[PDB]
Amino acid sequence: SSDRKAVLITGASRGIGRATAVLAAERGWDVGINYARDAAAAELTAQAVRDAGGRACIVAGDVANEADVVAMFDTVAAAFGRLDALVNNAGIVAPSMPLADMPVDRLRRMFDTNVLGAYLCAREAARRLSTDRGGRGGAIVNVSSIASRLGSPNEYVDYAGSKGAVDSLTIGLAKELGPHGVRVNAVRPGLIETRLGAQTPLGRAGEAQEVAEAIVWLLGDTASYTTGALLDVGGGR
Amino acid sequence: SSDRKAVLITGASRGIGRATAVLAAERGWDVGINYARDAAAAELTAQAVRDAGGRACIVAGDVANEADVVAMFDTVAAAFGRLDALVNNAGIVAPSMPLADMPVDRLRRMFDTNVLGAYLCAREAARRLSTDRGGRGGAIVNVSSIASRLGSPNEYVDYAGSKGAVDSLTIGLAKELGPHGVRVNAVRPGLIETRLGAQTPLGRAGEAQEVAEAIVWLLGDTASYTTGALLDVGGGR
Amino acid sequence: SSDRKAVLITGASRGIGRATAVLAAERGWDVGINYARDAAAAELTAQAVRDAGGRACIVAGDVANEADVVAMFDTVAAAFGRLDALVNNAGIVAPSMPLADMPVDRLRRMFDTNVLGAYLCAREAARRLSTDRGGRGGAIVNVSSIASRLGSPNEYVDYAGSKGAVDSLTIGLAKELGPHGVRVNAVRPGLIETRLGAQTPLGRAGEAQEVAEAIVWLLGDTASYTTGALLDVGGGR
Amino acid sequence: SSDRKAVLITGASRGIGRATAVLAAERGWDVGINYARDAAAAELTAQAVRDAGGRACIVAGDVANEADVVAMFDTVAAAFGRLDALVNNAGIVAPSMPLADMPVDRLRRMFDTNVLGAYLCAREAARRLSTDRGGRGGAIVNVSSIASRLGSPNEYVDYAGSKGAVDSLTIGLAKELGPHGVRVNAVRPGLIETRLGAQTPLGRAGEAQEVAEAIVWLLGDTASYTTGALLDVGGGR
Repeated sequence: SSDRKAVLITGASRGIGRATAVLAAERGWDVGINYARDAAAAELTAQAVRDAGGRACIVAGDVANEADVVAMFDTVAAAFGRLDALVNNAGIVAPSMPLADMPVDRLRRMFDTNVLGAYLCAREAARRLSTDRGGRGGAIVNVSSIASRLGSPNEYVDYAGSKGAVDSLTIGLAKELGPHGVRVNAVRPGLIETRLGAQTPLGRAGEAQEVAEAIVWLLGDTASYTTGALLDVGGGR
Repeated sequence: SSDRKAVLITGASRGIGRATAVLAAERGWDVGINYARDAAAAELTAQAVRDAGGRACIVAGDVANEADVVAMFDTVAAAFGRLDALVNNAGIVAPSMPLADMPVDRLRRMFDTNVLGAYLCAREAARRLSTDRGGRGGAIVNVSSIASRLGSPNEYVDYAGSKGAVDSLTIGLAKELGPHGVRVNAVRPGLIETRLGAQTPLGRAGEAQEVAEAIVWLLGDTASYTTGALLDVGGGR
Repeated sequence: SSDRKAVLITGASRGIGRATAVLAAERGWDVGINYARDAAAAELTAQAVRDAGGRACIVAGDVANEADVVAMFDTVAAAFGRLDALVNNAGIVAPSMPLADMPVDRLRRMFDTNVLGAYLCAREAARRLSTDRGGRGGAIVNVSSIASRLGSPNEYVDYAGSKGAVDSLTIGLAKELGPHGVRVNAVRPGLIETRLGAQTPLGRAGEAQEVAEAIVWLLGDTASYTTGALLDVGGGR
Repeated sequence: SSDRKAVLITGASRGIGRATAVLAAERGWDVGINYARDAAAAELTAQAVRDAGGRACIVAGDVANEADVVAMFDTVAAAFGRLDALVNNAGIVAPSMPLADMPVDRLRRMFDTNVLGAYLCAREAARRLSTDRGGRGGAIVNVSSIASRLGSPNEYVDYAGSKGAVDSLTIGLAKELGPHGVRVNAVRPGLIETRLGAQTPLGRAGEAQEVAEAIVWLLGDTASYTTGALLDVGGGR
């Protein structure tokens, strides 16, 4: 017996993912903490979840790999006996450069992680949360970026495109899953601390917590008529 | 002495405005309740604010009239000894028709209320909340509509344009006021109860409360890196 | 007898309006040249239309004034015996400043010209071009601005809002008038010559002619499935 | 010796690609016609190019395969002795269904073709057209879809995302390549003939030619200040 809802967060070992995990716990959720390689960081996130009063379940996996994604969801469901939500947050680290200089391996990693991975995880949430497929309803939040509308020229135009895909996914899947009890929204963070931040209207980089607040709001019941939204959290940029 | 912040809400006698007033009170705010003509409804909103634990100040005025707007803000400041926020919500009621059939008096009322009025109130908030003009910082939320992106053809294409102006105001003023301690966001409600609602992905019209939740979130401190956002609350449409 | 189509252009005495008039003439149109005060400049535009092979009809009027707008359209129809199109281009000149400093008279002029005026002219085109109201079909192009998405903070946030209204008008009216043989699109020019221009990706301000090209394309038959579009002409900004 | 510019069009064997090839030829271009499998259809497009007065070069290749993309560009350059433009148009055919039912192989094909392929081809155009990398400048047009903003729920939400990526690519790459003499734009076609078309404001599906007109305009010199644009060609939807 537990009246806490369960959220699976991808890329939850650091940054926005970690803050979201901890905040969701403070707000009454149990949390599946997915990570790719940094298991020690994931365990620190889990301890922070537990300290905040939540159950935590750590789960390794490549979001681009179908078998890993099915196992991730299966694992969280095993642990908590339920699944109520997904936060799509996994990303990659890549160097700043123009498209012309980017090698194909980097492009593939960017799209496989940010596009295919977000689709596979959203697909699994669709299968498991939709009321027409046996689920109890729920919410998905996709983490996008202001890069989707700004383009990250000379830096990460591939990342920019990947988040454009996430924005479009959000709009379409919200429509698709609305009749089946599942809301789908996105946050579009700007510059978030881990000197451009200083050039934004609020005059600073954002804190991961500040993005987490937006995520956890969109996951909760007070957001009940909010689906298909794209919520910029970028300091006015 | 009061640690409650003060928000002036325009068109607060009914609907989204009323729900926002009541919810803001439940969440620790005192509320200036502006109305155009329906004083009895405004007084009912005030009683609901007071019942929720807030101070309420009722204030009549045409948002399109500069003298009324200055008096509205002056009045709330008198009552509470402070101003922390504005919700731009005042609107008009107009019949459904194509642009070709709309009389000029209706067009003028639509734009004077939804465009000029929103600008005059935002201007006053800018004068009074900005840290560079003696204020303590704060937040503005503009109530827009999904009509800004859908166009309300054969119904209210003038209303649609007015909310397009509000979306653009939001973006620009967020940038303009960010360095001066003031966040500016908008909610874009869809169909909100006072049979199209049934054709939205969530399969129903929204409740005013559901929009109020989004407004009050954007007004509060957990939205601290969120400015310039346009937050759809339209059930997936 | 004339196989040339007729376009009424508002604010056609200078800049984008003038270039559009001249280019439309080069491309086979006759042109109504509306102006507010600068009759000498309008006459120079007319001579350029005539030199390019078109008939020209000069017509004074405030687009914000219903009687002037009805007379403008009546006049062009008298001159050419037909009306096929409208370019909504009239604007105002205003100084750069934050909203907080703008006087109410400036705000009113901005909105009356850019919002009410665009609606009254679009309304008249709707009445006269729509096939269900006796017209032969046609096209409307609204001149908006990239300011609608950028916000012109600390400069012209009122102008920004006005063009946000124009973008929304475009979307809605396109839907509304599609079944009645009338396409409606907008161009969103960036910095256009009459040192920010130097900071755009193409590294310069645009020429009025360059915007005129986009306008005249959207007016012509090769744009036959293009309606509701918002066409940025801003050098990548 | 030839004063005709050269454009490489991906997926040029049928539909929008074919119409663009033929129209570009009518308007003074030589054309590289890329195809994946349907060589007979590509040859028919080539004959239509030649009949219109252009040189044609047919070139097989998977846009998702780096070696094929480099060979495609190398081949066109060999044939014509120059490269001036790219139209990114290659796509896949997939059945209509909700995301939950889509198999992973279909998702991969969609993204590899519409996202990775568009990036690899755009990357090659960046390498070859940019003035800072030895090229003579030029233009890229990406073929997107109104699906990027509508989401294609219950049909092709993966395709929708892929075109969201293309829209973001367009914005970013326009900024990135503006200083190096290359414009980058997108067309977003709606329903285009190869009963939803009947429900659009213009009351019909569009013709491939109608999209080709928009593409060829964006490729030409009269579009000289137009870059980063997203040009809807969807009948008002």
